[PDB]
Amino acid sequence: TGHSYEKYNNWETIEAWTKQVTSENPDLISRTAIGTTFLGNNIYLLKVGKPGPNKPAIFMDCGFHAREWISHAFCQWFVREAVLTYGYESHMTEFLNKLDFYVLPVLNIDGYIYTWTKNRMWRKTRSTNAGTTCIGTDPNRNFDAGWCTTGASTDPCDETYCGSAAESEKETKALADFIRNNLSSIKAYLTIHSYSQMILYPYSYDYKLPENNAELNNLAKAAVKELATLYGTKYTYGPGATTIYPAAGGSDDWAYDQGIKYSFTFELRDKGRYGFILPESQIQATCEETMLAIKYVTNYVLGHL
Ligand SMILES: N=C(N)Nc1cccc([C@@H](CS)C(=O)O)c1
Ligand SMILES: [Zn+2]
Repeated sequence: TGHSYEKYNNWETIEAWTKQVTSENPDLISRTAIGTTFLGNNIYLLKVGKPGPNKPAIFMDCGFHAREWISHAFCQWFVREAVLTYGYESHMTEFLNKLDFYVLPVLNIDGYIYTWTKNRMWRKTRSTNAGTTCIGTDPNRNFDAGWCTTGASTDPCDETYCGSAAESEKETKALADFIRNNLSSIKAYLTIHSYSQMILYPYSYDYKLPENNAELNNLAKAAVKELATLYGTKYTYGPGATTIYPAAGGSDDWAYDQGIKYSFTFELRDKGRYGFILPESQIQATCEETMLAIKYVTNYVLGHL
């Protein structure tokens, strides 16, 4: 163990922190398991906010992809910032009073442990595939959004394997189940990744645009403007297919298709110099600037209820 917000923490440490951060803030945090990974790890979810009746929520997950360590770190950073500024910073104070932040620290816990124990560049889950020795399904290719129709491979040996079927992975099915069971309160979906420095919105499984395309563009545009204030970090934004690439089975598209109108995929630092191996020395600056974008989007969603 040995948790730090300016260092990448292994799963043993992250799970301990989830337990500790909750015990330390009973007034603002409630911890919950929403399923288990292929290998027996508990998929924790933290409900951040001042408890109240029938509050709306914003759902944020991190750790979809094992090697994207900066995203895991961001979920942790966010949790601390939320509790230390509550009551001192008016926006965060109003956010926690009005809505609940569902923060899922790590979805792909199994693959995360693998980047720590054997392969730093692992991406997919660690599940078994019939008829092959090849391990893993790409979790952001396993959702029911034009599933496996483009930008996904049907071969288990490929890094973008779409799974045997949609929600084949316990992790994705568990995330999907949760979102389906709380659809009523969940107003926005935020999924944290790296790298590329981008804010994306639906659709990636198709070149069609969402109904609120222009609204999402204005918002993604405003958010990137916020993030840039701190250290001049430049992000690009736009619909997935044209901004990054057509890829089916993404959770952002899926959530949008559930009715969640504000759905964004965040690609954090770098642009490629360090890529997935972003120095721990950049954790704070990265998390700081990203906080401004997330809070910007939260304030918009909130003031649009
Ligand atoms: N539906 C999508 N494919 N969305 C999507 C948008 C931006 C980045 C990605 C990456 C994140 S590593 C990825 O999952 O490969 C996916
Ligand atoms: Zn990713």
